[PDB]
Amino acid sequence: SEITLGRFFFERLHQLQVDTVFGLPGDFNLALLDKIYEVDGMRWAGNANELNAGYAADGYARVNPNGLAALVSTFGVGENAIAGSYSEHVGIINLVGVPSFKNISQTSAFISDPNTAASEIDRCIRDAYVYQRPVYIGLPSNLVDVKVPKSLLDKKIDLSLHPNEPESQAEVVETVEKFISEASNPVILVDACAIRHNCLKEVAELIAETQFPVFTTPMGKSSVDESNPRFGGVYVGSLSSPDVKEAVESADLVLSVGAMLRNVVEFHSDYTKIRQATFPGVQMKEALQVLLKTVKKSVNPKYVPAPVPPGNNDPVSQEYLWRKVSDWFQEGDVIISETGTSAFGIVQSKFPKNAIGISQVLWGSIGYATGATCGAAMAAQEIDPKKRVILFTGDGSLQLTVQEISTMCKWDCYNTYLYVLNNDGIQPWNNLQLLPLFNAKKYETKRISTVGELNDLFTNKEFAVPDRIRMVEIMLPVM
Amino acid sequence: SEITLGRFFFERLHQLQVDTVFGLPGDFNLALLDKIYEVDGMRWAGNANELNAGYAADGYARVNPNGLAALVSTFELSLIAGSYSEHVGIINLVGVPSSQTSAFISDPNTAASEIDRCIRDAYVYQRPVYIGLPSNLVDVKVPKSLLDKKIDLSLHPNEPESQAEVVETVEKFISEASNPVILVDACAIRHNCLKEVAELIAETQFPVFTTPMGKSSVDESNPRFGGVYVGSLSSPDVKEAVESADLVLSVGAMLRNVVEFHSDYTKIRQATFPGVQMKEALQVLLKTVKKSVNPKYVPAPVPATKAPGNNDPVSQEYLWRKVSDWFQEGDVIISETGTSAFGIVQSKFPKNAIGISQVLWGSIGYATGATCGAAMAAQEIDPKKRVILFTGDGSLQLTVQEISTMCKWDCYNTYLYVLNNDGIQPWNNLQLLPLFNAKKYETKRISTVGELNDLFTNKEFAVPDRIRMVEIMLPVM
Repeated sequence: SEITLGRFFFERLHQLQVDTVFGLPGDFNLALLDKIYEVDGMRWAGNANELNAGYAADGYARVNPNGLAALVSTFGVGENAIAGSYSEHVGIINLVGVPSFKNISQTSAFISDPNTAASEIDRCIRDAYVYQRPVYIGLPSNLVDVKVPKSLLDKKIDLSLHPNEPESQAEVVETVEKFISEASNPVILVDACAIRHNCLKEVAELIAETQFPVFTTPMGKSSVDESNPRFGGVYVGSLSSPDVKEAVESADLVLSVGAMLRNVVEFHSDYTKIRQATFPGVQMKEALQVLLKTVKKSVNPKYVPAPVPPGNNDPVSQEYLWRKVSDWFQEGDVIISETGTSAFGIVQSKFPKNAIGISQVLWGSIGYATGATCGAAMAAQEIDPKKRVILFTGDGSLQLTVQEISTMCKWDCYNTYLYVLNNDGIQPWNNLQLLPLFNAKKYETKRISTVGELNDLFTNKEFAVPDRIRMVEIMLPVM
Repeated sequence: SEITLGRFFFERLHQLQVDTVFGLPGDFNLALLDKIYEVDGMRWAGNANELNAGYAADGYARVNPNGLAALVSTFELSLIAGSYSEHVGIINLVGVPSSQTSAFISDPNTAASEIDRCIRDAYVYQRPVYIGLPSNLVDVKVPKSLLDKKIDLSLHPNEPESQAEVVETVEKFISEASNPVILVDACAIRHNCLKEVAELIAETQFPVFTTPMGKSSVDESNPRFGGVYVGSLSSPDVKEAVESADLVLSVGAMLRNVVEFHSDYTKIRQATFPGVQMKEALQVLLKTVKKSVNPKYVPAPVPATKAPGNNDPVSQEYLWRKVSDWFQEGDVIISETGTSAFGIVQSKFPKNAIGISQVLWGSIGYATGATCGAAMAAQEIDPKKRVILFTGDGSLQLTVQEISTMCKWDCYNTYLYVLNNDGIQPWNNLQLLPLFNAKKYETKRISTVGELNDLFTNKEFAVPDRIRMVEIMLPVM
């Protein structure tokens, strides 16, 4: 009828669907790791080191329904994976084991008093979920085995947003709708925070009710079904295609949604911005819901919905890969991209419906995508066995966090595709040797030099089934 | 001629024989990494991540003549805690936007002097040293003539009184002592007190033992050497000889009548004499230590030194005893926390052997990381100098990328003995060297005594002409 404090933690993670814990086993948390095997459904990923585990945790959080992941660390050795998690808003629950970086984590919690310990853990899990940012939880070894009532688990953690103050909300939905009426050629622009703070149906509803052109950032790619006839591509300012650059920069009204950072309405998590006016406390989620109720009637200044944008033996070019990759993708696919050729190549690729984008371009922490893939893989397993997890990475980037491919093998992650873009770089490795070396129970490797080989692979129906873990090495020119 | 501040740093490292820089390239130090290729002889190791680079740097420092290694970081998280507690002089240069001693280089007048002071403190106190260098200052010109004035690395003399009081008191206990013993830990190796220890064994004829950490501090052929103390886990005969003693002369203990000689201080019973540095303390002790020895003292005998089916599987017992036959002078013997760290204890080390066994801090993956640094240091010192690693198959995985580093820099001096015991995810460990593309290599699995006995007697295998990995199969026990 009373449970250990250590167990309470893992039982809370289970309630919020976080059924994989990342980290490297270490002294002062070993007692805590025993608790995992008391909770039915939990598993210990067992990563090579902590840096890798943080990447893994991040990836896992981007695929978790609640946007949450659990990472265990230890004093000293145990602690950048969290520095780049914070700046890209991902709710990693950090539990540091301490004996018996307040900048790059939302709320610190030091569990000294076993009376308020449960409450302190709950406050941190809530803050992780709501604000979608990392959260440190200090737990001394002596306290991991302190009994607390099992009834504490029945009082489920409140994860509700504090309602927007009606006045500021009313003033924003009023003003925004005025600009919409004035707007000749409005556009919608969706960035990552739209994905993060769960505003994708809202964005879908907004595209329908306005019939405005919609574009995403690289970081906000997969926020919008790219088969939507209102989708007009990926804006990257100067580096955008001339036709996409035109459509966005021609607009007199931009409805920016979740912009991380003319008539510009920027919807943010904590606040809303209209031109140079800032309305602090106006959270986008509710703002957008209240907007959709009446947005239809605002958009009728006689607006006309605006229109929106190699030889089989020849070596596979960047251009040809990213266009033809579109044909192979399917609904629900986790598309992961590494900083480098992959991160900007994948931009031009067309994504399927309910696609999940994971491309650390903003923080650009080399090795992340391979690390992250391990987390996304394990999260997909727990969600939907048919859900495929595809990685595009340079051969170099792979090396830094290579051991997390062993983790994928250990947990029979038969949903993951490991596309390794080789371009002569570093120390060259026989990358196709990794899966058999790491002892994947079921696997397939394939080198691809020419267009013909690539076209076969994607049209191959048996290859498209996640029945085994695969690594496809794609040879590219030194350029 | 005026040179960049960034270059001055690497030129100073070169003077002190630190001809390899560890770290992962990052923004705010990229400008600094260009300077390395201006200095003739320097190379950028290029490690997989920073944690690994620190392990590498540590290993490198244990093989460097001056006990020094250079590590570059950027504004560094997962790092040096286990370097500090085991006294190793890692020079930490953190690249910042525009550990014993911290130095932030703000003023380009005292910058050179500040760098010199840090390099000196690393060397003298044998501990990590952070050096803040803002990006804007890495390209600040200074005279090349500054390099002609070599850094003073001379020790501050011990304050005579504390020194005199210690050598007095210690010698009183020695006179009273019935069965004294000597115990040598790592800091003896670190602060250059091995001839001192040799001199002390001669002049006293006392039994001498080392810690695991302090193994290779004493020539194990010395007839006064009585093995490796590990408290409760020591062999009963070694446990007896040390714990029976009424006086213990502990030398470099990192941490009855106990004299502990430490780097910054000396301890006699519960009395602490701060400022009494062991190096000079021991020199002053040796001058008069002979006459202090109890006249009644009979040199006490040294315990243990105790003692095979070719088809039978290789047992722990048999490996560590017969490994002794294969070892040679100058060999770097590295051991991982686990089966290796405590197994290697029983092994007999050759003359001028270098022991590297992080048992104290026990940071899993270290030994494989460290091996990469020791390897590169041995290359620069003596091409005949062999670097041997014993690690569990699991430990290897954590810092595996540093074997690719060994391959990249053609570390043909390193032997990678991988003790397999059925484990974690089992790997085909022998596949690593060919996957990492070692230009010259040899792999060998060893299941039975016969295969092992062949390997050690094999004359061509014993030459460091290629990088090797020997997988040794063991029972779960």
